[PDB]
Amino acid sequence: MRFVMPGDRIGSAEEYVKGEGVYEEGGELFAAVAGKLIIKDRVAKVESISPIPEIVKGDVVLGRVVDLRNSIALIEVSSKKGENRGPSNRGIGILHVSNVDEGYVKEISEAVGYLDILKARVIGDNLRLSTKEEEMGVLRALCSNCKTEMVREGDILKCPECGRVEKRKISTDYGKGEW
Amino acid sequence: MRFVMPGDRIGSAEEYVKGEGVYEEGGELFAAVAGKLIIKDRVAKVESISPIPEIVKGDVVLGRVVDLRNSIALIEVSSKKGENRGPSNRGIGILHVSNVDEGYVKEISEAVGYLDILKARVIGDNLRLSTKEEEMGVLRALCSNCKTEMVREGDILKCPECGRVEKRKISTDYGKGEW
Amino acid sequence: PEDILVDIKRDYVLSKLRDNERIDGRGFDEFRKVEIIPNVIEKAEGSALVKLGDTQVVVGVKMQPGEPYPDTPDRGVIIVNAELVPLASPTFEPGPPDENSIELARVVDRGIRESEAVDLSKLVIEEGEKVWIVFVDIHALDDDGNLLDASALAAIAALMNTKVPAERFDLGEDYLLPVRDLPVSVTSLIVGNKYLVDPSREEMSVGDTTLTITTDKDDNVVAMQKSGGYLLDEKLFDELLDVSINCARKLREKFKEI
Amino acid sequence: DILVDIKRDYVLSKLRDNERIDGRGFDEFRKVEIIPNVIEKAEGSALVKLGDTQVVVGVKMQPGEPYPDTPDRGVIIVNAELVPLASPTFEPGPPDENSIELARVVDRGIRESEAVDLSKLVIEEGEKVWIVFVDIHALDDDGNLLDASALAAIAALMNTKVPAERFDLGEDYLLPVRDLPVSVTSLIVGNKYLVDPSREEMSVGDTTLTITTDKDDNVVAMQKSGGYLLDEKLFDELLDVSINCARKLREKFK
Amino acid sequence: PEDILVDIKRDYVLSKLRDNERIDGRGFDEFRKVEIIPNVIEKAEGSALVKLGDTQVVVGVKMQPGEPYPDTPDRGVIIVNAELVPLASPTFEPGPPDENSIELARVVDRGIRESEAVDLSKLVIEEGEKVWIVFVDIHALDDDGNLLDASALAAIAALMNTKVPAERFDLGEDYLLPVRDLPVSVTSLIVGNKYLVDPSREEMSVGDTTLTITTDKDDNVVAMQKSGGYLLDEKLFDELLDVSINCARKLREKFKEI
Amino acid sequence: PEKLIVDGLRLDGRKFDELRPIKIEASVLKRADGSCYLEMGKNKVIAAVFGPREVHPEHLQDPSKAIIRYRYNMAPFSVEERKRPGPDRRSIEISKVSKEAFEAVIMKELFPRSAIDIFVEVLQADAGSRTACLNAASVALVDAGVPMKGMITSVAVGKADGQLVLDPMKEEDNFGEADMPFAFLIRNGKIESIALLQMDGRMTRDEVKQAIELAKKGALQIYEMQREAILRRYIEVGEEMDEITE
Amino acid sequence: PEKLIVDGLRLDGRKFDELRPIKIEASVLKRADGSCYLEMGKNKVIAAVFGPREVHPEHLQDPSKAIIRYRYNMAPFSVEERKRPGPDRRSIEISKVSKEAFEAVIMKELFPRSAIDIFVEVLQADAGSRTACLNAASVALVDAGVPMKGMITSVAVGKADGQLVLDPMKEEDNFGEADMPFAFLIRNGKIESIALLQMDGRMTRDEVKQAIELAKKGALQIYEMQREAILRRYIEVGEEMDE
Amino acid sequence: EKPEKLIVDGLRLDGRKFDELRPIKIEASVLKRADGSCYLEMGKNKVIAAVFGPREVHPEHLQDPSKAIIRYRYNMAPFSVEERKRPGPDRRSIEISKVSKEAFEAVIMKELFPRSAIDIFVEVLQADAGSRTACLNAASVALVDAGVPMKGMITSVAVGKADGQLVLDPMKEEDNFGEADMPFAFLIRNGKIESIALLQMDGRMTRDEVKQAIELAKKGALQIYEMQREAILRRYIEVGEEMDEITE
RNA sequence: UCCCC
RNA sequence: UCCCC
RNA sequence: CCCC
Ligand SMILES: [Zn+2]
Ligand SMILES: [Zn+2]
Repeated sequence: MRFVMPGDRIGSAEEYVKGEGVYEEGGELFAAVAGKLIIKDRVAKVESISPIPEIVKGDVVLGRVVDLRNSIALIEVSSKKGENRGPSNRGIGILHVSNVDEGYVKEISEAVGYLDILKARVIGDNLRLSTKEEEMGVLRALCSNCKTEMVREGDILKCPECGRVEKRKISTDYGKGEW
Repeated sequence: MRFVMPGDRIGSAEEYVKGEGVYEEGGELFAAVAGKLIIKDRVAKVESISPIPEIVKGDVVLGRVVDLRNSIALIEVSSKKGENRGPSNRGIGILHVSNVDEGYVKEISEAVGYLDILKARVIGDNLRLSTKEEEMGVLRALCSNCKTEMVREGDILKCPECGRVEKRKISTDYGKGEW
Repeated sequence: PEDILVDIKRDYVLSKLRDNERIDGRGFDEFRKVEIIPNVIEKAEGSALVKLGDTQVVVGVKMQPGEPYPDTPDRGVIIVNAELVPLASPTFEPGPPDENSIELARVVDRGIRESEAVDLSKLVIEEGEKVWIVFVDIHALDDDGNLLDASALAAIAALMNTKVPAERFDLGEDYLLPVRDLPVSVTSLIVGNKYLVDPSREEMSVGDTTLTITTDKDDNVVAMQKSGGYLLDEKLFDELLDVSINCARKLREKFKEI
Repeated sequence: DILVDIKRDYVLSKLRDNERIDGRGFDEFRKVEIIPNVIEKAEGSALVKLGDTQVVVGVKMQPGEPYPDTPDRGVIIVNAELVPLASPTFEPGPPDENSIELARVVDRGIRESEAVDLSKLVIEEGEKVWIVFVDIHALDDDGNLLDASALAAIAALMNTKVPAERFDLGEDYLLPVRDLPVSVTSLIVGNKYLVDPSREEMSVGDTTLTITTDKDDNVVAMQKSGGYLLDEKLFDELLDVSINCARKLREKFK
Repeated sequence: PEDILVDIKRDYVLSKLRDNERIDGRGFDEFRKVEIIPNVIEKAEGSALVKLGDTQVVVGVKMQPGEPYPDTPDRGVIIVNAELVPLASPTFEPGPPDENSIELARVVDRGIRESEAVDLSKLVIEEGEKVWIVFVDIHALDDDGNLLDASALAAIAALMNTKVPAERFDLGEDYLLPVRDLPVSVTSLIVGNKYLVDPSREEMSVGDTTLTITTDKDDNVVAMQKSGGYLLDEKLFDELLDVSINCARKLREKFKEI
Repeated sequence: PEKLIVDGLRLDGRKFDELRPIKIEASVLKRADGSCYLEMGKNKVIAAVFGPREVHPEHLQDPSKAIIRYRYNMAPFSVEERKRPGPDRRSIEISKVSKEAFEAVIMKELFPRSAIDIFVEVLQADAGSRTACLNAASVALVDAGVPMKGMITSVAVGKADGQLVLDPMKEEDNFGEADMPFAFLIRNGKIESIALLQMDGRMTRDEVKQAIELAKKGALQIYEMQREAILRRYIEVGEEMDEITE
Repeated sequence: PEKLIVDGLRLDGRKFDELRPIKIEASVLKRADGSCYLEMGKNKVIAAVFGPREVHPEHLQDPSKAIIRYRYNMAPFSVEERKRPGPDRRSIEISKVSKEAFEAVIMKELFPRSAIDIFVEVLQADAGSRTACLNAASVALVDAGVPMKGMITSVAVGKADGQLVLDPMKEEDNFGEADMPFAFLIRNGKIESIALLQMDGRMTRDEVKQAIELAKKGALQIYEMQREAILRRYIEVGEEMDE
Repeated sequence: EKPEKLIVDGLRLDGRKFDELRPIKIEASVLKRADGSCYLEMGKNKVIAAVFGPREVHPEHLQDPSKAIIRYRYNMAPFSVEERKRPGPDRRSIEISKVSKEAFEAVIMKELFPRSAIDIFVEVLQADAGSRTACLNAASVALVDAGVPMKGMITSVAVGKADGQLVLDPMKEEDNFGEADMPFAFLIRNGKIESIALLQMDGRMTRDEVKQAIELAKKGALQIYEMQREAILRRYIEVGEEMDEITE
């Protein structure tokens, strides 16, 4: 049986190297989580029965715009695609104008808007985000005027209430309730 | 007897110049605090039975790093050496990369880290700080990783459980439980 | 920040609603599976656990001798309270009942009181000195939507399995609380000019705009509560009235057991 | 908060060399001082200083209904106020965590040792009984208010006069007291203990253990507190030491 | 934020004061128009609405039999409470009594109590058993300054128009509450070494620095209260003592139904 | 009480479809942005509106719209036996539904990061006080010029001796078979929809639907009274603007 | 009342060193991050773990580690006489010492600025409810995958008619001479250290040390049940995937 | 039980004359942890005062940009009164706290400590008539002991009225059965009464009696004030000798 | 102190 | 008005 | 309640 309870001894610190789910104390390695003990290339890790997601480079991510500067969008990143558990490192991510569309985008405001909900790919430490891929972008936007949920109109967002129209980097999933 | 109580009339505004421990009203000077009345060079002051510490250009201070910038680092100044009472002018004091070791330090994070307990001297208004002195610098550092308190070893700091090592402007008092 | 997942779920629910569907395939006047399990807390005088879909609630009943109220001697007393405890939802917060908790408990209380499910005259011990007091306490276990109806179900079920603790207060022999009606509440999520009977937590992401209707065993309406910031279309209310009465009849059936 | 950390460093340095910052032995209480009758008007009362830690305990007595449960006994109620007076740390609010805990520990020592003969405090059974309010008021917090308060409380009870005449219940008389619960708290730091922690010592963290014994050296209540793991061997040792200290403390009552 | 208009208004009042004038042309010892309307709440035992300039407050009185105080087995009880509800003033917040509201109720109570306006011993029903309890409940409607004097006026007017509810409580014929004095309070804004009797809200922009003096029928001082963070000149106090007794007398003469 | 209805007349002489006496007065409070004093039978209520003001604390703020707050409070002397001040479960419940009734009508999108506060005070209570307050509050809102889709108008229907009655009195509430408060949105001079609906008691399905018809008839009548209070206010500001000119 | 022990047997039939029947089940709550339902004698108990989650507001945020909250709460209907809802001195005390036990164990340095919240509700109370709760809480934490040094396992020892008794029942608590809750850290499959210790009553110095040995034996037994419960869950999550 | 008399042969129930204070004891620096403190007796009153500040923001929103805020809390211990009193503030304590705070706001140079708090706690360990005046005296001593700059000192006494006669510093009996009770506190500056920092009264007094009461209170106030000065002088000697105690 | 007011 | 649960 |  490869299953281990937290506190189960895996061996000396010198026999194996500490990996995910395992901790070092008094020269020993122990399980920190219940799950399947796995050892590969001297590395001990426990695959936990309940993994706490960690956002890393390459992950896909759901977030909300909480502040726009001039060449910068501050994104409240909250969820990591493929996992319902709240990420260990929820926080503020940064969306620079460069990574919005891989085109030319003067104001970051032409792409992203205050309180927009948005789907992105992590491309660096500290939650560095990109929306370049077609799958990425805004998923839900509210009308600047009447705060009404904008509706996708071809390749433009339009308020169905006041008729206003606004333009952003729209994700292909906009309005589908999925990401 | 030179003792005075607050409210006690010292003299006339014209007669003397108001100094510390004295206030003025309707042309007359009074003691603001209890203590010893002293008149030197026409200046009236009262040495208070319980001085309230003022941090001024030159004082030796105890602070903690609350924010790190590029060249600027924000240190929360909480004490004035030689006086247990909280200083009236507690606050935020900016430390610069130039004022660190009298050498060269690009990474401001090369001498002072986050949450580090530090010992500095004041060099300008606004709690402008510096530690170009052997006696100054970090007194108690935490590992970036395991957050463990790092112990001192020669001219370097090492985690007695993570092994990993960090370096920074070490105060000759680091780990002494004294400053 | 928790808002974010919920706003997206909202778009999904509305998208399916636009195509005349619910995300779990249920019909618009269809309840999730109901499970009603009596006697789950032995110490209590009466009790019931209810599972409604994945929503779970337990209701305990406690009885003890007490002062009647000066306004109405000759009358036993019933007091309903709910704890929507942090153990049920990431959003339930430790402290005194919020409005929601007060509202839920009062709607449950209203069903029982107006249907006269419990004969309070029979709970009189002494004229205007001693009378039985019935405590009904609702404890949310798992909130996956419509704690309200789950709680109404569990409360009336627990009353139905309640043993009057006579031979402990030396008031004689233990007897079953006589229950003479079966209040059932039906709550629907109103979305624009549509309704969804028995909303799930996911569906609730659209907003907290509901209608609850409660009936007795003869299909009389005994309590109603509109809740949330919206305007209720009268025509929709009419349809939802007949629907609700019907749904309550079916639920009421689950109390036969056989 | 910054200062506490540095002082924490200093405390640990001297711990390593197996010596406390003030040169006490790891099993040594600071100077204890018990002044009874500090609040005339109170039916009982006492002030205790333990080093620079100061606490006063007042006792009040009045007739009242007995709890339905036990209609054949008087009542003892213990409360505490860790008033902002004792340190810049205490907050004006209602009894918080620490204060509830301190008062309950004091209560348990008194209750489990059965120092007061609750049966002697009945007036008319099932209707009338004496209620003993024991109120603890911290004055100066220099560490281990717990042991000070426990001392102070039993002193005050031993100096209590039942106000019978006031209530037309016959002559006044001394509250009969038949045991001397004393409590002993030590700071635990890893595998080491420091009996009677000073507030300065408490800079390492709020990781303590408290043992309370009676007249005959039986343990009557205990309480581990704080976020730390207690080693069983240490416990065994500290048990005997604690019984020891309690015996010594007890003689300050004679 | 709110401070800004107030601060400017403070300059205006102070500017006028420097030229020996008030905002609205009143003298420094002059009350605004007072209006006293009894019986505005029929369901109450006694009640009164007072208008003091644009300031409005209503007081209602309720009496019910009850427990006497162990220390005072031969005396009825009077309890005064005030609500300075958000309804009056954008500054008033919701919640239990603020210290402002506790202060106000206590000043009104002190006037009524120390003048012995109501014969408490005549409110005994059964020594040590049953005694009348008088609830004086003050309710601000419109705060345009000096709710304190307005309330004191409304409270005594209400007491003077109270009817003991003996019948309702099977205790005999109803009767008018015996009122034997007429407490009136006079409140001044103190600015430096000047006073302004009956400050308007606009005048209060200067600061919350007041002096209240209450007298009985015979011009005895019966309660006084200095409030706010200022130093009171003793010479000013002496002059204001006299002015106030006088003002109180004039006020007292408005109760002649006048 | 023996019977509540005799020869088709109620204890107070009303017919089944007849309102209690009503008085509505706008602008009665100097220190409030809008206000209304309202009597409904023996109910005496006073309503006050403050806003759009800044929101305290700064965290209850909503970045996309005004927040609405509504407090229904019963003065201690407003009931037969003195009521200990401070909210109870019932008042909190009432404050919530009343809030929700207006959340539906007030144009909150116009005032991001703001509060609109509605305080309603019952000075004398009888049956249907929560209905009296909604009527006052709605008037007070209009007096305050806060933008709304239309009017909120409220009345309850009761059931006495098996018969539906408009605007129940105290005896009918306590001794009758049902009580059912409504409030409607009125637009284009017509009932448009339901802003508040509650009910307790025992009604057949047909009675429920009939109750709505009865309530609407009554609400229209009250609505003309609300309009008239506002019309007088309109007349008063205009003739004052002539007083200055005079 | 008359006697607690007759002929080596306790009132309910058990031996001086016998647990009451225990029952442990992981993942019983959809909405929580981890959960456990647990019976201990007539104790019925349920724990839910939420976290690591963002702490609200922020005056509670810790930059270096995570914070642990624990709330022991009794449902009104869980005791012989309806208990009025809400905090309570005993409850507050129990929550404090319970949270202290997990602070000594949860790897809180792993999650800075986060909260790990633990809720335990006693649905039916008997003697040792706090003990039942600590057991459930530990299982819920493991269920929720929060890194820990090892298990927390808890039992109380009583004293009856002069004799130490494992896992006291109501009557023993009420009429016994002592009652002493424990919790231990379990690592390398053994009782390592003491995470919780409380005693009220009257005990000789030796009785106390004896009581610890008695507690540890019960604990090991309970710990194994905690383990099987986690083992079932582990099988269940694998079966899940295979779907 | 009502004394019936109160004044006999020009003597009060405790033996004093109409213009005599109760025995008083004042001691500064009695607490280690406070910035300033004072233990004070005044008749049967036993009170303790403690000062912390200037400190804090604080909390956050409470902070005042242009000046310090002052807080003063008056609190009676459960055992300080005849019948054990449930802990927590009541309306009376709230009122006493507010007016006490007000007396000091008038005198502390708060402009010197923007965005700070100076906190004042006073605890009634044993209560008799005038406990609010006792606390005010103890608090001013504590403030001076903590060296917080002030216009002058705060000194406080009540005048009562018994059997028609004004008396200085009433005792419990005179309070309970007398005709009036009137606490004062004054600012002392340049060794004398400069103004009124606190004034309250209840009961029944003539305009003339009110004016005579002020005269009586000022007299008593000057007596107490010298005690306060003495208590601080002693403290002055202590930090003096304990200084060159290090250099010795 | 439930429910109504 | 406690203490156990 | 008020006084403490
Ligand atoms: Zn729009
Ligand atoms: Zn490290």
